[PDB]
Order: sequence, then structure tokens, then C-alpha cells
Amino acid sequence: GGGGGAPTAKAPSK
Amino acid sequence: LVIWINGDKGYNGLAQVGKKFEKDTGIKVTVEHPYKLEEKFPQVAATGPDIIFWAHDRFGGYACSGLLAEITPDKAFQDKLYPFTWDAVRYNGKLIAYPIAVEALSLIYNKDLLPNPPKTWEEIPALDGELKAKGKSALMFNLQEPYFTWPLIAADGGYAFKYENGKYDIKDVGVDNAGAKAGLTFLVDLIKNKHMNADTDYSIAEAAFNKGETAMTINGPWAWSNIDTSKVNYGVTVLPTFKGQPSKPFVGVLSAGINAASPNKELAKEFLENYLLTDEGLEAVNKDKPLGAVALKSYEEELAKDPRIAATMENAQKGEIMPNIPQMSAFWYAVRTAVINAASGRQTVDEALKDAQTNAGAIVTPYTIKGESMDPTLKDGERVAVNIVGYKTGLEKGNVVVFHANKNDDYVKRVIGVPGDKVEYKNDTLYVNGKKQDEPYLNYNLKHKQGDYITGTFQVKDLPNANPKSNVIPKGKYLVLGDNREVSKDSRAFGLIDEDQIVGKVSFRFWSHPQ
Ligand SMILES: OC[C@H]1O[C@H](O[C@H]2[C@H](O)[C@@H](O)[C@@H](O)O[C@@H]2CO)[C@H](O)[C@@H](O)[C@@H]1O
Repeated sequence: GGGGGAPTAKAPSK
Repeated sequence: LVIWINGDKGYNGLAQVGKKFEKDTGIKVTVEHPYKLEEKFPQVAATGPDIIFWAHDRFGGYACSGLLAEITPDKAFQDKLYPFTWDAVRYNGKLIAYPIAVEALSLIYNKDLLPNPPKTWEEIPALDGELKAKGKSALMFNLQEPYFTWPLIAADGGYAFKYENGKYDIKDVGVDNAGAKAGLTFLVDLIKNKHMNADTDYSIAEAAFNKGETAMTINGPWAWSNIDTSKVNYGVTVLPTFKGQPSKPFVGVLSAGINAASPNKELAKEFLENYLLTDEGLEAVNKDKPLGAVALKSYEEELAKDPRIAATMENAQKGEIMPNIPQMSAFWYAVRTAVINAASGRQTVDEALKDAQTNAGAIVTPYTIKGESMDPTLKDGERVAVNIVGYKTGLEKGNVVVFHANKNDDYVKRVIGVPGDKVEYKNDTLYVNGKKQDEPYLNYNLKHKQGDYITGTFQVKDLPNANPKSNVIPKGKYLVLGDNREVSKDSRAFGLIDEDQIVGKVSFRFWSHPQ
């Protein structure tokens, strides 16, 4: 494909 | 303007076009030819050249990464170039580069050593016997780049990605079919019988042919200049057949793309449309290193008179236009590895092409990590590569997975249990299928903890989406935990995740490897 920036993978905390 | 073009092309000629542009406009043009530029470009794209020259196959990947501006030629300009050349530089409906020239590999041969070039690959072993008897060899060409070995691999039926009904099917890879195996086996047999050496690279073969040491090489039109200088009496001819089938080179269209981050897109457009892609501009480059069959109709009408261009196009017609899709990069890398490992004996042909088959179709996509729950394994802000996992396909304990958590968010956690696995924690001790399993990736956090234990006692049966009667993880379900166990919000909080949430596995570089 789309030309967009890379997606985000969250590493979430409690 | 800064311009990047490969070191084997007519960069001095291109510089002369650059000088004419400067003389007319005052705007200075710098032509560079960096080592492995096709790989450097994506790093520096957002810093590098205003214009990048490469065969069209690399450009879909660049565009997919947002590294290229859409080019805007009007109808009048488009009509000056062969329609098929514009096809090569179209990605997702948009024109993403200017096509310059069609390149196909040919058989190049020394007429004084070999007045009649062989019709078939099969003849080469015997021919080499004769040439060795006078201290020569039959054939030397670049074994380090799959571009050069591809024509033989594809001869009897190998292919990259199947093109059907207007689309490439990247699930349909033809790297390990019978034809590919037969071609690569023949190549390895040549090496086993010392008719070629596994270490022969571009410069070794070029020097050998130009010094009259070998009767034949395989190369593109850009190579003819050096052969002219060497005074070898050469011919350019159709590649030999293999098992009766023509060799099938992958055909490249040398193309010029414009950096999306360039503040000189309008000047780039002027240079390419009005200086380079003219009879005069192409002649300057061609006279330095020949371009092949040029995309500009008016100039090709002259070049097509050359018997060597007729031979180039004849070989092209037996081969196929390279795909320009982003996956092309993975294909080349996979095939390069296969040929190197087969040729050196590290792997058998079957082993090599089996791996190449897997690797060529494996989709790899970038992600950026946000948050602390995987620290220190992955840090906040860290850029990673994610190997996309096919629908209902091989997730394993220890894989770090990206998955859709909800409509808005993807998460990253480690797979601690797969379907069928019985799992529980006793304090910080992991039990899988009745056996304690070491978790070395928790070592740092285990030794720098705030509390008594980082994970804590829990059983799968107590978690959401589990079978409340068993610690055996249900079908289609996964137990995932973050490496920063003391802070991580993971399966302990939200329960088991489903197979259909999973996007892919994070690839890791191991810090140690052999020398
Ligand atoms: O060997 C894999 C390599 O093949 C092609 O690169 C060619 C290029 O097209 C030619 O212009 C010439 O410079 O030789 C190169 C081979 O060394 C593909 O274009 C490239 O993407 C691929 O990595």
C-alpha cells in the first residue's frame, strides 16, 4: 503493498 | 540531482547526459554506482539519490514501501516508448518509473576458439574436454547471481510465481518442480565434473572470456563494450537448449525511478523525459555500455539493425518479463541461496530447492513494537520483520507472534502452548505435557525482578476461552505470554487466543554464527 508506514505491534502492560 | 545506477552499466555515458543538463540549466548532476545499490536504496530512501536506476523487478517493493513518486508523463511522451515497456513499470495501476531498455542474457562466444556454438547444454561437457586439451575451458559465467543460472533452471519448467487471469499467485511458486530440479542438477553435475567452478563470479568469468581463456560466457548487452576493447572475435547468439527446451531468461527492463523524498522531482522529470530518453541521450549511454533494446521507439529503430540486438530479443522471447511484485526480492534471495548451497555441496539439489520453495513464497512484513511487555527481548520502538503465517497452516512453542487483539490493535507475545499441549505454571516453573521446560529468554527478567516470581502459579483451565475441565489447550487455541512477565497483560489476563487472530512470527537474528 500500500505504501503506508509499517503497522504497530503493541506489547501491552497491566 | 543525485543518480544511482549499477556499476556494470554506462555510468560515464549517463554522466555526459548529466553534463549537458548542467550546461543547459545550471543544475549539477552527480552519477554514483554504489556496491549493492538495490539493497542500500531502501535504507537511505528518506535521507539517498534523486533518481535510482535498476531493472524493473525491484521497483514494486520500493513503491510498496512508499519510496517512489508516481511519475506523470503525458500521452505524447508515453507514445514515444513501446507499450510493453510501460507495462513493466506499472504497479497497482500507477506508473512508478521510466523504462529505459530491455535486457536479456545471451550466449557470448569466441569465434576463434569455437566457430560453431553448441545448440544444446548437453554438449558442453564434451566440448570442455576438447578445450581443456589446449588449456582452455568451454564455459564460464557468474554462478554467484541466480539471474545468470535462471535461464537453465527455467528451461525444462521452473518458474517464479504463476501469472494467471491478470495476476501473480505468490502461493504458486515453481522453484522446486521437476524442470527446476533437472536444470539445477545439470549445473551441479558440471561443477562436480570440473567443467565449471562453484566460486566463479562476474569478474572472474568476464576476465576469462576477455582474455581468450574460455570459449563462452553468458552475459547481457552491457558486457559487449569490454569485449570490443579486448579484441576477442566474438558472437552473440541464442542460449542453448536443455532437454530440447529453450533456455528461458528472466527479462529485465532497466528503469529509472524518482525518490519519493526528493525535493527535485520536477528536475528529475525534466532530465529523464527531455535529456535521457532522447536519441542523443540514449546514444551517450549506449556508446559507453550498450543498453540492449531501448524503450524509445525512434532510437530502437536504429539499434534493432544490430545482429547482437536481434540475438538479445530472440532470447528475451523465449524467456519472460520479471514480475515487479514486492515478493521478487524474497524469490531472488531464496534462489541465490539454493544455487550457492547446491553448487558447493552444502545441500543436495532436492534439499536446496525445497528450502528455496518455502523461502520464495514466505511473506515478510515490517512492524514497529510499542510497549514494554516483551522487554528486553523486544524494546519499545524496535523495528522487526514479521513472517506472515498462512491461513490454517506451523506455529510452535517459543515463536514470538503478532496477532490481532481487537478491531484497532495488534499485539506481540510469545507462544507458550499450542493446541493439545497441557500447560501450567508452578511459581516461575513452566510445565508442558508433564515436563518442566526451560525458558532461557526469561533469564534477564528472572534475575532482575521486583517480586517473588515474575509469572506466578496458574493453570490453563482457569483462563478465558479454555476448557474449564482440562489444562489441555483446546483445538485452534494458543497460550501467549509477554517476556516482561511482571508487567505483561497477556493470556493470564485475557485468556487463550484463537488461531485466526494470528498474523505472523517475528524473525530474530541470532548474535552468534560461524565465521
Ligand atoms: O541475480 C539476481 C538479480 O537479478 C537481476 O539483476 C541483474 C540486473 O537485472 C541486470 O541489469 C544486471 O545488472 O545484472 C544483475 C544480476 O547480477 C534482478 O534485476 C535483481 O533484482 C536480482 O537481485
